[PDB]
Amino acid sequence: ADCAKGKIEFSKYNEDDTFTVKVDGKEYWTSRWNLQPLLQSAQLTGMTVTIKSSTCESGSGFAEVQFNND
Amino acid sequence: ADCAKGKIEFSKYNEDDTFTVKVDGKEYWTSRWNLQPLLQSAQLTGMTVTIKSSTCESGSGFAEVQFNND
Amino acid sequence: ADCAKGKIEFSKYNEDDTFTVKVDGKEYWTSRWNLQPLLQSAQLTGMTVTIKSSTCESGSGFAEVQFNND
Amino acid sequence: ADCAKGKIEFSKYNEDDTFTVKVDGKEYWTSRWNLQPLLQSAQLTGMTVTIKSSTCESGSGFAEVQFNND
Amino acid sequence: ADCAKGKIEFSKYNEDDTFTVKVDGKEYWTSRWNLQPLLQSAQLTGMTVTIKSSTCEGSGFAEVQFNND
Amino acid sequence: REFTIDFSTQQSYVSSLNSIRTEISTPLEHISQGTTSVSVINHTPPGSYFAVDIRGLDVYQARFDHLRLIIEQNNLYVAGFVNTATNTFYRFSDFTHISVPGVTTVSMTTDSSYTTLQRVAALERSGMQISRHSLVSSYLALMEFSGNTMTRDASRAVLRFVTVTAEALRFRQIQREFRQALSETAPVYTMTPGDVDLTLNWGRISNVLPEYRGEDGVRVGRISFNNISAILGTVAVILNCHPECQITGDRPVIKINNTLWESNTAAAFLNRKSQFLYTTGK
Amino acid sequence: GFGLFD
Repeated sequence: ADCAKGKIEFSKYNEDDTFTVKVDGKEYWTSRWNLQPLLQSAQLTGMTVTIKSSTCESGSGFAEVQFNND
Repeated sequence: ADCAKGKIEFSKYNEDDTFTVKVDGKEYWTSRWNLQPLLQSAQLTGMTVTIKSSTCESGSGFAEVQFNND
Repeated sequence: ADCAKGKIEFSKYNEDDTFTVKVDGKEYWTSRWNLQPLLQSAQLTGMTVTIKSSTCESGSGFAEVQFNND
Repeated sequence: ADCAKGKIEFSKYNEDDTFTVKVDGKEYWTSRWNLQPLLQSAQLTGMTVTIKSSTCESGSGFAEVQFNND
Repeated sequence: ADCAKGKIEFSKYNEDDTFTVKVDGKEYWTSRWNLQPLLQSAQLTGMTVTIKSSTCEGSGFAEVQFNND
Repeated sequence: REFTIDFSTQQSYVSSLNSIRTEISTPLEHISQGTTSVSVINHTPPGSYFAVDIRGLDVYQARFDHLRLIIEQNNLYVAGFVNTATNTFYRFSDFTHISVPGVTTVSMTTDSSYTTLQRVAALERSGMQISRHSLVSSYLALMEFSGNTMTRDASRAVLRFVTVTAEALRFRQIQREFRQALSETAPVYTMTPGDVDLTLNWGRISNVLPEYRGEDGVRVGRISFNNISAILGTVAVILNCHPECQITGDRPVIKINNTLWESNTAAAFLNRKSQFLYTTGK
Repeated sequence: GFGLFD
């Protein structure tokens, strides 16, 4: 279920208005653009994050994320 | 009577502009995306969120929220 | 013609896309969206705020707000 | 060369949303909206601001506002 | 092959909607404005950031990596 | 001045470390939990540095005890290392201003920057294993090794030695979580990501601490404190403010909702601008 | 007798 969980420390924004996140050695990409402020806030704020998807294939994209204090 | 109040422990994002929050163990989802960024302020600042509602049954669109502290 | 001065410890987003702010024990309402990304910041920073408007009578809306660090 | 290199005090945001900032006793009016949070973040953290112009009297043209980390 | 890497030790902006950073000895500028909160928040906490452009040899940049190290 | 660190036993190492802080740092009344209390480095003249001999690594008998570390007091940064057997001194390239007269100073190409050390080590700062035999091997390599740069083996040597010295003094977790490594079992220490994050944010944590007034909820960058015990055990030494501390932010600490928020942490994500205009369409 | 703190 949960594709991955933990901390975020690396991610790339591409020329095509897409953003990819590095977690657990598995890059999750998405064209969604309204979550970048949330992602940067969580990354710099020490906010644990985890991404869940029905299909979490190798490098599966990220569109269903949730937070965690610890 | 008040039914949902507490510190957010689970916030979930859906591609259909519906964002869900777990307060008092009750899941309430709001479709109006305008409030999606604002909750982030209470998300990290520990501002406990309390939601007004006519009845305590959950799963309904929530837009009447208050932020306080313990 | 300042209507109110001081600090705000809670603010409402009424369901008709109206945002109301509590200052020195009184509520003033508006509908200017640009305030949410900024006024909420004052809520978490002790940022002194004052209100000027044509009519300060109870329940009157607010359009001009001056922010002072003090 | 630098019209005013000092901490920004505040700005007036009238009903027309005119951003009449004033720093170091000099009042300069601008009509941009995306700089509101950038400048409020500088204000709340004590961040200094430098403004340049050929004519540095209040109410004159402006072409360079910046923040100096050093 | 990096256009620039480090911190925003000093930056500049212009009313023509272009923002730039004085890094690696050059005033690397860009005309876009969809990423303004990202780098400004990054420098606010001093967390490291690197930026690439069309080429990393006076142009605009649109791709940024940010790390907390 | 002259000092010595003993790795022979838990009590010896802990006592030496406490001696170092007591003779270096002054306890803080605002944070003063009886005997245990965090301390602030006492102001020192520029260019000063103390000297510590490495001892207790070889507990079986007196041997492998010809290494000294010279470290400034201004910002608690490793300055240089002296081989007493060869009576020679090596200085970090970035520490050229810091020199030790009376010994054969020798320039070292490598600098003291954390990034350079991690790169030469080519290993993430979290996860290294430090053991007595590995420590002895690194010691012997450095003693026999010399020149103008530290090799990859010298890279492990230097990273392991700096890890057990800088954060060990700065933070109370390493000494607490490294004493067992001296035990009979002697478990091999592993550098956890949380300790890494605490080390990286030493400067801002130290800038935040002075205004602490027994608060409970502290929030500075990736670091958060929810209990007094965690605050006590996180950091034991902080930088000096008089005016190097004030570089970014007029005040770094905000006491709101019985919580101490770092100014940078709040201001970073508090910059949302007009963003709904995109969703309005063409 | 260093307790859990040490």
